[PDB]
Amino acid sequence: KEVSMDDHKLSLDELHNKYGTDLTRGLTNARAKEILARDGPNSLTPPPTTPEWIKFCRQLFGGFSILLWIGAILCFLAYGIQAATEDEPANDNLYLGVVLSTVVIVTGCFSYYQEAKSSRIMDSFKNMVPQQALVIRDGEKSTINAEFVVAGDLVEVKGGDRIPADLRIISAHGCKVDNSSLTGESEPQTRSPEFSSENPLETRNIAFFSTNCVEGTARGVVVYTGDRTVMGRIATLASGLEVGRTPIAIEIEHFIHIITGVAVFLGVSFFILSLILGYSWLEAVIFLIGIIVANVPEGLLATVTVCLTLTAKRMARKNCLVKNLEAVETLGSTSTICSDKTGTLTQNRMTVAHMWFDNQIHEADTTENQSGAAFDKTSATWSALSRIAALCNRAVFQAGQDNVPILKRSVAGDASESALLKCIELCCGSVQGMRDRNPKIVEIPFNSTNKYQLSIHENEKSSESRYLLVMKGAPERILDRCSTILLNGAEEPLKEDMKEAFQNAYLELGGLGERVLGFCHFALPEDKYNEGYPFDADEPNFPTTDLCFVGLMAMIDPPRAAVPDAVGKCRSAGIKVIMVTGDHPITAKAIAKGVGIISEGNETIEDIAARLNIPIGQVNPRDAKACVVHGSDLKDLSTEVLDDILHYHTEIVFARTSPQQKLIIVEGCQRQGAIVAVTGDGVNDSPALKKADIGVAMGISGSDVSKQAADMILLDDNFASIVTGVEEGRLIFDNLKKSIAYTLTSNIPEITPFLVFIIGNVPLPLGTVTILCIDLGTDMVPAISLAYEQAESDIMKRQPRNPKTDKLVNERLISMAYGQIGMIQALGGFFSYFVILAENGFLPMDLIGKRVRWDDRWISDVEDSFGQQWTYEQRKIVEFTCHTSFFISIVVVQWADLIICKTRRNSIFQQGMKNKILIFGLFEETALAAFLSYCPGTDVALRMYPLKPSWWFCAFPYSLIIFLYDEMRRFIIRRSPGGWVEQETYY
Amino acid sequence: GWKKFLWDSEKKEFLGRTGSSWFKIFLFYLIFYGCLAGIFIGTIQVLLLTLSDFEPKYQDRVAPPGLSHAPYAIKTEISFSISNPKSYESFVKSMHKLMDLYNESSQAGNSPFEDCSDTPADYIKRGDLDDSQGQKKACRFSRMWLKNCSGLDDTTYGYAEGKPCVVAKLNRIIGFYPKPLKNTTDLPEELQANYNQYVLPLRCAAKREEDREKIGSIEYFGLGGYAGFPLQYYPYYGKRLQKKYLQPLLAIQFTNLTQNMELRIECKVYGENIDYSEKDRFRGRFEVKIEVKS
Amino acid sequence: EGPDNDERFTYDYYRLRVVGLIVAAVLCVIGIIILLAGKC
Ligand SMILES: *[C@@H]1O[C@H](CO[C@@H]2O[C@@H](C)[C@@H](O)[C@@H](O)[C@@H]2O)[C@@H](O[C@@H]2O[C@H](CO)[C@@H](O[C@@H]3O[C@H](CO[C@H]4O[C@H](CO)[C@@H](O)[C@H](O)[C@@H]4O)[C@@H](O)[C@H](O[C@H]4O[C@H](CO)[C@@H](O)[C@H](O)[C@@H]4O)[C@@H]3O)[C@H](O)[C@H]2NC(C)=O)[C@H](O)[C@H]1NC(C)=O
Ligand SMILES: *[C@@H]1O[C@H](CO[C@@H]2O[C@@H](C)[C@@H](O)[C@@H](O)[C@@H]2O)[C@@H](O[C@@H]2O[C@H](CO)[C@@H](O[C@@H]3O[C@H](CO)[C@@H](O)[C@H](O[C@H]4O[C@H](CO)[C@@H](O)[C@H](O)[C@@H]4O)[C@@H]3O)[C@H](O)[C@H]2NC(C)=O)[C@H](O)[C@H]1NC(C)=O
Ligand SMILES: CCCCCCCC/C=C\CCCCCCCC(=O)OC[C@H](COP(=O)(O)OCC[N+](C)(C)C)OC(=O)CCCCCCC/C=C\CCCCCCCC
Ligand SMILES: CCCCCCCC/C=C\CCCCCCCC(=O)OC[C@H](COP(=O)(O)OCC[N+](C)(C)C)OC(=O)CCCCCCC/C=C\CCCCCCCC
Ligand SMILES: CCCCCCCC/C=C\CCCCCCCC(=O)OC[C@H](COP(=O)(O)OCC[N+](C)(C)C)OC(=O)CCCCCCC/C=C\CCCCCCCC
Ligand SMILES: CCCCCCCC/C=C\CCCCCCCC(=O)OC[C@H](COP(=O)(O)OCC[N+](C)(C)C)OC(=O)CCCCCCC/C=C\CCCCCCCC
Ligand SMILES: CCCCCCCC/C=C\CCCCCCCC(=O)OC[C@H](COP(=O)(O)OCC[N+](C)(C)C)OC(=O)CCCCCCC/C=C\CCCCCCCC
Ligand SMILES: CCCCCCCC/C=C\CCCCCCCC(=O)OC[C@H](COP(=O)(O)OCC[N+](C)(C)C)OC(=O)CCCCCCC/C=C\CCCCCCCC
Ligand SMILES: CCCCCCCC/C=C\CCCCCCCC(=O)OC[C@H](COP(=O)(O)OCC[N+](C)(C)C)OC(=O)CCCCCCC/C=C\CCCCCCCC
Ligand SMILES: *[C@@H]1O[C@H](CO)[C@@H](O[C@@H]2O[C@H](CO)[C@@H](O)[C@H](O)[C@H]2NC(C)=O)[C@H](O)[C@H]1NC(C)=O
Ligand SMILES: CC(C)CCC[C@@H](C)[C@H]1CC[C@H]2[C@@H]3CC=C4C[C@@H](O)CC[C@]4(C)[C@H]3CC[C@]12C
Ligand SMILES: CC(C)CCC[C@@H](C)[C@H]1CC[C@H]2[C@@H]3CC=C4C[C@@H](O)CC[C@]4(C)[C@H]3CC[C@]12C
Ligand SMILES: CC(C)CCC[C@@H](C)[C@H]1CC[C@H]2[C@@H]3CC=C4C[C@@H](O)CC[C@]4(C)[C@H]3CC[C@]12C
Ligand SMILES: [Mg+2]
Ligand SMILES: [Mg+2]
Repeated sequence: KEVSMDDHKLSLDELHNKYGTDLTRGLTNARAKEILARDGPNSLTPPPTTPEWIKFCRQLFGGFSILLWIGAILCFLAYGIQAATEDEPANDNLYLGVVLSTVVIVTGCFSYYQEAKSSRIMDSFKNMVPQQALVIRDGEKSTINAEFVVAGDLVEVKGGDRIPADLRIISAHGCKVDNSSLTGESEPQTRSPEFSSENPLETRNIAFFSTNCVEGTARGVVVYTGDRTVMGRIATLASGLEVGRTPIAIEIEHFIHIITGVAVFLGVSFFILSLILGYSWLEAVIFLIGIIVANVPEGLLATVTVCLTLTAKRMARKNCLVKNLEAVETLGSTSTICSDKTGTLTQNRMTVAHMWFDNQIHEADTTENQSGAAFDKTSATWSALSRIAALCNRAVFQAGQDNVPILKRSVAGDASESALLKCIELCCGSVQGMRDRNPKIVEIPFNSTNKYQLSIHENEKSSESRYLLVMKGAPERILDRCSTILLNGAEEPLKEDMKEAFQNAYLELGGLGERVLGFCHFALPEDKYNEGYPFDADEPNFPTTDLCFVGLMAMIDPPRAAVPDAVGKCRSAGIKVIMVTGDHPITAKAIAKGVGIISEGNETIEDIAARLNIPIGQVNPRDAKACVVHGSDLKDLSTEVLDDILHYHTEIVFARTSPQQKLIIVEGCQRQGAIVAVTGDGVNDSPALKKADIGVAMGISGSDVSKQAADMILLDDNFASIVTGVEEGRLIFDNLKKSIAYTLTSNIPEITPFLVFIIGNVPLPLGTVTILCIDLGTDMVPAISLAYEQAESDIMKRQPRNPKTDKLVNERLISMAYGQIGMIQALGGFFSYFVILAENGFLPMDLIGKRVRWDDRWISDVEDSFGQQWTYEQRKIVEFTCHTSFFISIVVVQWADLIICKTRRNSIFQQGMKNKILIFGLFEETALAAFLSYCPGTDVALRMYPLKPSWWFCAFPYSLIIFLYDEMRRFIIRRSPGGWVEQETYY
Repeated sequence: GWKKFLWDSEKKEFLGRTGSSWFKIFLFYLIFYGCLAGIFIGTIQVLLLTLSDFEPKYQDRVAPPGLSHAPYAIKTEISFSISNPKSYESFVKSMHKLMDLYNESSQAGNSPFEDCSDTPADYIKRGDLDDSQGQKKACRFSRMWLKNCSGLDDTTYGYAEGKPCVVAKLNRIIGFYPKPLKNTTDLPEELQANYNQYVLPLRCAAKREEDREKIGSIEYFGLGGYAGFPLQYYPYYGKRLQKKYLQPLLAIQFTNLTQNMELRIECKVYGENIDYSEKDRFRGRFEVKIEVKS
Repeated sequence: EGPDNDERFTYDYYRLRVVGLIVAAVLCVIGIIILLAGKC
């Protein structure tokens, strides 16, 4: 309200003088470039951005890195205390602190890398398909990028277009704009060039930025561009989006919490145990750090952000642009698809196939030849038919088309009108001359209320009444509109027999799956209408009825190539497809039968009545699996009736349904408990698009209002792309589960040594430095490798998941990770431990109870099984050679676990080793383990000692055993559907 | 939930499943954890086979040998009051525990303790490390050899009047032959006098140059009166082939010890296959903190 | 087994470290090759 000063008071001359733009022509391109350079692009200054250093820093002091920081600090302080006391102390605490801090550094840089990757990929979706504007320059109308709009440019907007910048309305015809974002009221306000009010918020001749034109058309001049606009000031500072998370991310978070609580309880308890058992204050925190790190899966949040970002790039590659990240998750759950007939299933390239005049069915349209037509071009009725086809037609050909044939050229207008033009030019002659001879006095375009087209033409010839009215439309309606028919030049009144034959022709052509259009004309009497007589368009003066029906014209429109396979995949997938179209039930029923919506064998109530020769009312409604609901019937139906059709029928097709009724259909589909996706191109579709679970907007033809209203955008406007996208959506869940299943398996081998240490009273088999190396040091990359995975043959062959019953982390997951696979990686590490001690002189029987004496720095006399006497460091060295062995036995078993995890239904032989990131992980971990074991200095710094060669092999039988076991369990699942194995083991 | 997920009576479910499910899961886990246990036991049995009963396969982690001592001092400090008797009890109980194994009653008969040279001698090889000639025979080591620290005369061993003893001992290693330094011009100062080739010398000193003066007369007791270990008690054949085997011992009396002051005394053995470590402060040498506060 | 049985207490850790490093290097190379194979 405060910042308001406008040009609305200026007249056309004043506006022209100030802006300096040709009102009719618009500014020239050269001036446009100069203005663009001076003023700058038509865009809003972007917000600043977090610095690179602050984020990185958030990583250093985020996640659970805080615990490691406290541990490192404690180690440093402990070393400092040791400095005061006796001289020449052990730099053990000093190097321990140096190890923890490094872990935090590596984790911070890695997580930072992954987060940046995802943010940059999200930004790429901003300049793929931009937001445009229709401007007028040098007299020509052109489409240009929105940023290219300059002040003073003549912009034109129509119904459904977004307002590129604040404009001054020069001319308009029934333009209605919605200022809901500006004022708040959703009521559309009219816009006219007349100066209605002094204030900007009320003036009829000012269009504001960010608004959209609901209906009509208008032309204006850019008064403000970029940030200068009224809405721009509020949108820049006031409308900033906040950060948002998903439900996949929150299920994972909840789970992170439960595991964290159990882990912290176990830690603190072990801490008190160590103190009761005589350990050092520093070693107590050390044990706590090891237990917490070994139990809390810190990588899950990163693995989910990465999985969603990578999958999104795969979609954008396959024609599925998701406006939001939530849609990527919702697509996998799609249960029902409400798709349209024209634009999505078909191509919208009509061609004139057949005609019906002279009470006969005539073939036409020679295949790009001079053969003409199957019938006599001389026919008298044919002359009137082509006359109305050319005169009533709105479309015209563009320039530069004279070089090629008519089947190949371009046109401007509707698909049907274009088909009619191509037909008349091939068989009749030239439309330019025909339209010229019969001047069109007034014309009425296709209107929903009228449901017909209309054109008044003057006839230059003699013997005519000087008036020729021509109109086309729905054949059923035009036949009701005519009293006579032209046959071979002789006109005859329309009797019931002629109508019966006409209906037969309509049924014959419509059954074919062709769109039939009715055509008619009338020569109004000269006595009633003189030459001078003006016909009023606003108030119809001329007679609408008692016309002369010439004949019918039908066109063909093949479906897309990929569409049949797509419906087949949906049927195999368990997804329901509904066709909502404006056409006639015969054509709908047909197209649907051909594409696959109505498979063979299924019949509707009318079909069964027809076979049985019984009235449709008598037939049982439950007897038919599929049905074609009429729009009028849909309006008359109640909520229960709608639920009846949606529950009881497998294949539903809504014909003659207005796009507005889509909301009722979507609501009915949701009442059932299904996730629905609806396709929409126009403005009336927006409510349904918002109400539906997944709104799919047409990319090519969809308007800015629809695009804004939807979550997903179909770039090709094809239906198969939707199916391919849902295929990609299910892979996200499969890979996520395979990742959770992997990371969790190492918990049993990392924690069991501590438990055995306390209960068994044996020496510690696995240390904390090694635990950090396992979780934080090497598995970081293998955990991510599970997301790059491909899909399995069965991804489209299973049912849709329901959020109420299915969850990512279920009981069966814990059955496979903890119970079966884990316990095995624990035995493989324990085996390697027993072997190191046995070879060096400590046997297994002798080990139960040596801890009390073992951990006692003061007993330099420890006796082994063979009776030798060991010191403290000598004995400790063998213990450390066990921590390193354990470590390696873990990487070795990890091989079998990571390999088996790849697929859950099929074998790895069927799937294969085609994942490159995964293989890179097996080689890299093995390499890191060998490096940390063999490099010099590791003994003192990391406490890892060299491993002799006969030892590397101790974990091999447990790795082969894990692999063979999982292969057989996969086999039994594939062979016995719904068995005990699948109930218990399938996660 | 709370109540219903515990026990419902329509589906006859307990905790979530019915009777036949809990039974199939329990049976599966029992059989599974049985195959797992049997495999681990087999892979461990082959490991027991692999190794030998008379000799550890790897002997690189224990060489050279350490040097332990009795008493059992925590932090390597021996601090006690000459008045309060309940101050050196933890020490005497240990010293006694160690010497209680050299009792003459234990060493009796021809086996498996044979009488050896009362004066240091050379090595003695009782064959190879086999079971062919049964249990080998070990040399006898008498208590009395240690003169003022034997617990036979003054049970306390010295701690009673400000004169403590420290029984040093060399860590037992299988097949380890001690090799003393030769008489060549390069040898420490100390070692020159009394170069009995057959004796491994042990000599204590002060860690710092200052403490020298505050440390009095280090009086070593041992076999033959020398400050070392006789080579005749080697090598060691291991528990299995030499049960009832006694390792030599060396007593050290720290007479004339300054009162009320912490003294750092470092003892060190010398020899060819003897090497010290800056990390392990018990490899070849040992440190003791003594403070007779009275 | 005689006085000069010093071998019974020696292990060539040097050669072991050398070989373990050669192997680690080889594995690392193989890894990188596979990772970049397709991106060239
Ligand atoms: C190895 O030798 C140890 C010593 O052997 C003695 O000396 C050798 C040279 C031979 O002459 C041998 O025959 C001697 O016995 C041997 O340890 C000794 O075991 C006896 C039997 O238990 C102990 O006698 C008991 O003494 C206590 C009081 O002891 C005080 O002194 C010791 C230090 O010497 C302190 O540690 C104590 O705390 C006390 O301050 C008496 O109260 C006890 O009474 C019992 O006997 C009387 C009859 O005499 C009865 O009326 C009572 O009811 C009791 O039943 C005993 O007299 C002797 O103290 C102990 N010596 C030492 C130094 O501890 C050791 O057992 C041998 N080990 C092996 C494996 O052969
Ligand atoms: C281990 O080594 C020592 C030292 O050996 C000597 O030094 C070595 C590094 C090497 O060069 C050897 O060749 C060299 O001998 C042995 O002990 C030494 O023994 C000699 C001989 O008894 C002593 O020499 C004596 O020195 C006396 C004064 O210090 C002198 O009065 C003595 O007179 C004797 O000899 C003369 C002839 O020269 C004779 O006329 C006299 O009547 C009398 O017999 C004699 O010269 C050394 O002092 C000794 N060294 C030390 C440090 O005490 C030692 O015996 C040897 N041990 C074994 C087991 O082999
Ligand atoms: C992916 C994440 C998973 C795992 C992450 C683990 C994070 C850990 C991070 C840092 C740990 C640093 C450890 C520092 C290394 C040793 C430094 C040191 O404190 O050494 C001290 C020793 C001195 O010992 P001393 O005198 O007591 O010995 C006496 C020997 N006596 C007596 C027997 C003769 O120094 C020496 O021995 C000299 C030997 C020097 C060693 C050179 C090795 C270089 C070390 C690291 C570089 C490797 C990076 C990898 C690059 C890959 C490229 C593709
Ligand atoms: C004197 C006192 C003596 C006491 C003695 C007690 C001895 C106890 C013996 C064994 C304990 C067994 C523990 C296993 C618990 C399994 C819980 C589970 O299965 O819950 C799954 C749930 C929901 O799953 P769902 O959707 O399929 O439900 C389907 C429900 N329907 C189908 C019925 C409708 O999921 C969730 O709650 C969310 C995920 C929760 C994840 C929990 C994982 C545990 C994490 C750390 C603990 C690790 C310690 C390992 C060391 C153990 C010591 C050896
Ligand atoms: C908390 C979750 C833990 C998960 C896994 C933990 C792994 C723990 C495994 C072992 C730790 C226990 C310590 C073993 C030491 C016991 C020693 C022993 O047992 O000495 C008995 C025999 C030795 O005979 P000898 O030849 O010396 O006698 C010669 C007789 N003459 C010559 C006179 C004829 O040793 C034998 O026979 C073989 C005994 C070797 C080890 C057997 C241990 C028990 C058997 C399987 C354990 C795995 C259960 C898996 C359960 C999965 C679900 C948890
Ligand atoms: C002494 C006893 C030791 C026991 C230890 C146990 C260790 C673990 C045990 C087993 C794990 C290894 C199993 C390897 C599996 C090979 C399977 C295979 O070969 O399936 C042939 C495939 C199929 O082909 P297709 O065209 O019909 O597929 C059509 C796919 N559709 C239909 C989607 C188009 O062919 C392909 O995948 C294309 C060619 C891929 C070749 C992969 C070779 C690399 C394999 C492993 C890498 C090594 C990692 C370890 C690193 C440590 C080294 C130091
Ligand atoms: C004595 C100890 C050492 C023994 C070593 C043996 C090495 C064997 C070497 C290669 C194995 C043979 C290659 C297998 C190729 C199979 C090709 C194929 O057509 O497979 C398809 C089948 C799955 O068909 P489906 O489920 O669709 O049928 C559905 C039927 N309906 C429709 C009725 C449900 O696949 C399956 O049977 C896969 C099931 C195979 C499970 C056995 C795993 C073998 C163990 C290790 C392999 C070696 C790899 C590691 C090497 C380490 C070297 C040191
Ligand atoms: C060091 C590590 C070593 C690890 C070695 C592990 C070896 C142990 C492997 C398997 C042993 C477990 C066998 C358990 C058998 C009793 C289970 C049972 O009671 O099951 C009952 C069901 C029959 O009921 P239903 O479904 O008809 O009733 C329908 C029920 N209503 C009404 C709810 C729909 O049974 C069925 O379905 C049949 C399913 C039977 C399960 C087959 C699983 C085989 C898996 C692995 C064997 C391969 C070992 C290869 C090792 C090579 C080593 C070198
Ligand atoms: C993109 C991929 C690029 C890959 C290109 C690779 C190019 C090839 C480069 C190296 C290949 C192998 C080099 C072999 C030399 C290793 C040095 C070595 O054998 O040293 C051993 C001795 C340690 O002494 P000791 O055993 O007597 O101790 C006593 C042991 N006790 C305590 C058990 C008794 O060294 C010492 O004394 C002095 C040590 C001096 C410093 C050695 C440096 C070692 C650290 C890093 C170099 C290795 C990098 C490998 C890169 C792998 C990528 C992950
Ligand atoms: C034991 O140490 C004492 C000193 O604590 C020595 O005796 C001292 O000798 C000096 C002369 O050098 C006299 O001035 C002191 O009065 C003496 N003090 C005592 C308490 O006697 C003694 O010589 C040393 N004895 C041995 C064998 O080392
Ligand atoms: C160290 C030893 C004694 C511990 C043995 C623990 C065993 C008995 C524990 C470890 C994991 C546990 C299983 C974990 C998950 C499930 C799934 C649930 O729906 C039924 C119980 C069941 C199948 C548990 C049964 C008991 C189980 C197998
Ligand atoms: C495939 C699976 C089920 C086979 C498991 C076989 C189990 C039962 C076998 C494998 C190795 C066997 C052990 C091998 C050696 C010995 C030593 C002997 O003095 C007593 C029996 C004992 C301890 C055996 C008991 C049974 C045992 C553990
Ligand atoms: C794909 C699968 C089957 C490959 C398995 C490769 C295994 C066998 C490789 C990976 C790393 C290798 C080890 C790497 C380093 C050393 C140290 C050297 O001084 C002796 C060989 C030894 C111990 C290698 C033995 C073989 C080994 C364990
Ligand atoms: Mg929405
Ligand atoms: Mg882990």
